[PDB]
Amino acid sequence: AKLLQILNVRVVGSGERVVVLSHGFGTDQSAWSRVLPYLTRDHRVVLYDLVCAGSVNPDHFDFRRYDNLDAYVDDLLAILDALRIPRCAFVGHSVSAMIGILASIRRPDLFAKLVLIGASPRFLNDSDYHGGFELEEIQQVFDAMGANYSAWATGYAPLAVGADVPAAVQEFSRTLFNMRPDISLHVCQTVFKTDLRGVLGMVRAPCVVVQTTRDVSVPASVAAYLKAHLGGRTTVEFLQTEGHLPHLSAPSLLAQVLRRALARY
Repeated sequence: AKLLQILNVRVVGSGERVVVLSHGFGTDQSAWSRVLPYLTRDHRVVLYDLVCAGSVNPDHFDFRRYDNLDAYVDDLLAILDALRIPRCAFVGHSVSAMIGILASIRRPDLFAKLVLIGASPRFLNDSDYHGGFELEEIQQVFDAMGANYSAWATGYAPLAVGADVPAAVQEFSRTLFNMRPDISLHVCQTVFKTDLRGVLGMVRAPCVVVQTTRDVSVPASVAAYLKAHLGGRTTVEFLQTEGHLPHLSAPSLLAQVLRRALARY
């Protein structure tokens, strides 16, 4: 109830098919603005901001509590329980794909289908596992975020967008610059400590994994890994463009995939 206000929860559209849109690091729910009109004639859509979003009052960010992703899952579940929603599809970008996987295991009754964008179960490399990052690399990232957050964000935004789409770079930069730098660092530390590989088989919901042709944070082999290990009926759907943020850089193309994936569940 209190969360509904604090996390800027909005319910738009209408339908018996309920869809939750959950954003990634460095954005807020406004990242969904261009795909949203493709969904609301057909679906009741629930949008909210993660507690770490710059659009949320940062004095709500309890560093102790949000030490791991279970606390973010708690928020999501509390929002849906407050709205009295018994069943939904969930679309999660980046860290929200991890949140969605965890939430679908905690409450399989509630999650009829997952759509995972910019998604990985583990960003750090391991033996025989290509996550895309090494420890020394993320250590330098963490130092850059502390030493000069604004310069770090300025350099990261075009790499995340990938394609040369200046409006998307400007928009992603806007919301990165809006995050409090200590909260940004903390979220990044939490995500890089997360490893969901062992629990993927506990997911029972059908899942669509969205793969773009290059993602700076998600190697091409990760989608096949998710398809091989997720416990529900899983497909990989391919976008014919690149980037980590296709909802910003190619929203009309992404919307095609979302309309198909959210048709029946």
